[PDB]
Amino acid sequence: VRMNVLADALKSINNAEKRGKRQVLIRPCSKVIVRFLTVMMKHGYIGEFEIIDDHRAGKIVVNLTGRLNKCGVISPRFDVQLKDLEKWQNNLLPSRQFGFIVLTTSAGIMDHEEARRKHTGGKILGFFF
Amino acid sequence: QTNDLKEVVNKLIPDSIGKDIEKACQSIYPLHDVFVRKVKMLKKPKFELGKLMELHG
Amino acid sequence: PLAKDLLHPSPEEEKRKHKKKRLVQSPNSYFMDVKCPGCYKITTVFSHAQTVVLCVGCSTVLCQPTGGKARLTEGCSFRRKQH
Amino acid sequence: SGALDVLQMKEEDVLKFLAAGTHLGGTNLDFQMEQYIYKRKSDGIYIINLKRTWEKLLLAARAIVAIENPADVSVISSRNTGQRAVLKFAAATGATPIAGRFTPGTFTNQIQTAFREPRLLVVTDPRADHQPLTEASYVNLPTIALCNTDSPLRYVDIAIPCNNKGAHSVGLMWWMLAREVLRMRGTISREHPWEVMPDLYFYRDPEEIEKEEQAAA
Amino acid sequence: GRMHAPGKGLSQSALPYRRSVPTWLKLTSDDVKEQIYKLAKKGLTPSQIGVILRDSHGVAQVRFVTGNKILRILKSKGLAPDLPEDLYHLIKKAVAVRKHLERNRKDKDAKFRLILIESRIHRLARYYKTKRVLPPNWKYESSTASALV
RNA sequence: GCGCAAGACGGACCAGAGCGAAAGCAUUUGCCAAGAAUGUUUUCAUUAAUCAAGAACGAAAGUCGGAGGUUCGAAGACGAUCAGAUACCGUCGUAGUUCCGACCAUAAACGAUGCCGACCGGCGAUGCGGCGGCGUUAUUCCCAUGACCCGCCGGGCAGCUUCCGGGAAACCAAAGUCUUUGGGUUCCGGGGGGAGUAUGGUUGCAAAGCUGAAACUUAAAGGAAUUUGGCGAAGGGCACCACC
RNA sequence: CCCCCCCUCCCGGGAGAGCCAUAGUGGUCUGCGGAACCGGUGAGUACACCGGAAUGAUUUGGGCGUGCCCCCGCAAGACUGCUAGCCGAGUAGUGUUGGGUCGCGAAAGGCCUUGUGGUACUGCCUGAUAGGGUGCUUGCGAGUGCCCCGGG
Repeated sequence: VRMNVLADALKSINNAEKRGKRQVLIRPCSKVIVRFLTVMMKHGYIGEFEIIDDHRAGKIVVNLTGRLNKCGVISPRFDVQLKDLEKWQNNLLPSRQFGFIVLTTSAGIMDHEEARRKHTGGKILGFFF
Repeated sequence: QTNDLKEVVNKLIPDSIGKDIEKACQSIYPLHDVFVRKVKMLKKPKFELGKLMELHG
Repeated sequence: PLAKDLLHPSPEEEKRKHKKKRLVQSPNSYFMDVKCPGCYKITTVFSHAQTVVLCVGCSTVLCQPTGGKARLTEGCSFRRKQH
Repeated sequence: SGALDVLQMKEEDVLKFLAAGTHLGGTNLDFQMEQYIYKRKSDGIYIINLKRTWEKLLLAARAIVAIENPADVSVISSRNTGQRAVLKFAAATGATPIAGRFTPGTFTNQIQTAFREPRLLVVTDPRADHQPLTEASYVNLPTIALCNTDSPLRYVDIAIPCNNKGAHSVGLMWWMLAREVLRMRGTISREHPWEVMPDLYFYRDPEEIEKEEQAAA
Repeated sequence: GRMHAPGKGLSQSALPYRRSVPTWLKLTSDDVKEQIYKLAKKGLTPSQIGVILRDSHGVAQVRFVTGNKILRILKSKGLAPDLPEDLYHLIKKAVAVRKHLERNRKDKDAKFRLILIESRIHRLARYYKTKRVLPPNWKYESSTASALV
């Protein structure tokens, strides 16, 4: 059954990105999906999206732009420390000039550079470049 | 059940039973080729000459 | 089509799709008021009634249950309620 | 493309549409042709919207007049419906015509005598002329096609929705395409009717040719 | 899809977005409580009560016009049945299947369906044990199924 | 040609149609129990998915005990064929083929393709349920039901096309979303033989089923596709070194 | 004296449920104002007694499906059914698959204006010149022709 909503959302986003569509319909939303999409907005990979509020579980319509290569989700949520982040940087990113790792820290959902800036670590969520 | 052999053979010379079946079954599913294909005879009573000469004149 | 705006579609596309596949789920059923030609009691009958509802007085049968929408008897005119 | 007030479809053009049978199309509908269809009716005939046809015709005319070498537009028709129409179009606007038997190797084989290397391509049918469409893929060369309601859209760039089956409609499209290109170029004034006769672009069976020769002088 | 069937279904109710009482409805929540009590005194399940109210009395849900559901109201008044209705229906179906197998021993498919029904019964009874609706010493067996209705 | 008796089976209708978890299921009628999908503004509220141990079903053949044995027919008896023919072919023919009661759990049990869930092109049909709309018919009026016609929705057996994408290719709308490698979960394979063999355990009345090696030996064994060649393979033509 | 049919051609007359107009009528739908809005009474379809209430005095047709259903007066329109003098009469009979307010459908006899023009057709059966079957022609495929009667 449906067990990882975020993996399904990024899989649909990546599939419609490879297809070439301009709008993506994610059927189940979550707070984690909202924070992930906010990070992808603030780093300039996706456009301006919506939350379709119904009374069961909201839908999300994402305005796409042609700047996205791949969106992936690491399952399960492996706990990573600050000394173990560089291992993920070399075996997950395509380059050091770009690419970001979204990880769940206690200060909030954020990328790896802000995680190094606030001097904290957490659990893995995914990646985008 | 309301006829004996004479007028039911007279009814069997045309397909009047077939036309009645085709007319009655039109509301269920329309048929077009309905023919009485076989009539057998299981039991026969005692031989009476009078019905034979009434069946020949 | 390469570009389809799913934020607001045409209303006939919303009518055309399944009741769970819309942008916001809306049932295809409705409530309505019926009245007998002889007896004068306005009652509320569901569209997919799935049961035998009766008038207040037990004189005439309003509807028969079917697979989908209920079958109203002849002479019992109806109109849809809304607000 | 039709956004101005001088670029509106006038009174006589609608009459030519209704008399040439342009507004009605085929039976099947291609899923790329959902937007160029008004509605469907009885006996399985789709109605082509004439205003969107006008917009696409103005867009194709703009694309034709945008380049400054008239010999660099190549126009191909291999079906008998548009043999003389593309010849009159090439005589009017200065394009280069191909009328029947498009040899596979003009645009790609560089040592052939018929090695053609144009900049813009106009074809009269996307389905029957599948050979110039795939040959136009190996070079950076756009393609404008006169497309029906059931013609497949692949390797096309400006799709003009029309009835490409009758000879009257095809000749009418080629005549108004030449007219609009010459009006944008400045050879033809925009308000005086330069209309000679539209039947110079019309294809007919030869039985009608001896019929007209017998009935005429 | 289903639990003991290879098919997949998409036939279920779809509530509207508006959760407000319509203006044409003229039933105060005490009146529909009285009607629910009357239908429960007539001996009906809460599902059938909701069906009858929705078909005849014009209400959409009790929960949209009253702060409790039908079973919650029946438990507050104190006349709800001591056994859940779906588990009771499953026990009744299993009793009917076992009664069919008392005289027909060649029906292997009905034995397979009896195994499926008993598996569903045990699966629902485990959840009702963990939710503390059933006593912990409750157990579905054959001879226990005959005394219970 | 007219009748009697015995047993087996359900042609044509019968389809790239239906149902069932699979094996499988085709004369009519009656009884009993069960099930998928559709419809729902009904009810409970997370009760879910996959699965060591364990458990039900399971083609044909095979075993034990009865009733019955029409046709077909292992073993067998002959007659031809042939150098030989305890083979192909023909005539008989025992177990078996049929039903009941009790056993084994084996198939190329194959979609040679585990189950649940999501996403990514188009088209025409088909079986079910529901919805809408011009018209024809159950003889002329109305309504509902059957039968046609034009469409929509959901589930299912499938089909055509495709520079989506994948692959060694055959091909696949899944065998795709895979170095841009992580949705969840069960079983299973590490070159070819020895070998599903030895031994031990276990099940069975038996035949046999499950678990299951090692010594030794070997540089290949295999999969897809192209070219030639030869077919007691097919389709067209030719030759007195071929024939009539 | 080729004595029997039979097919076709030129023209005309009759029966039948074709179409376009014409006379008699009958229905469905349409807009305008119910002196202005909130409730109580006896079943409430048009109903009647009132209380609030608008301008000292006077007073505005209803129902509960809160928006179209009744009853009014006005104004003419779009569509359709029947008859081919009218009344008898939609009356018997007939009909079904399930109903209805029900299709098909007569004559006796009586009051006048004694009964409106053009255009076609018809294999046989069934239940209309419709519908659904199914033939004749030369073996095929496609055409013409196959009601009754009269002159050649």
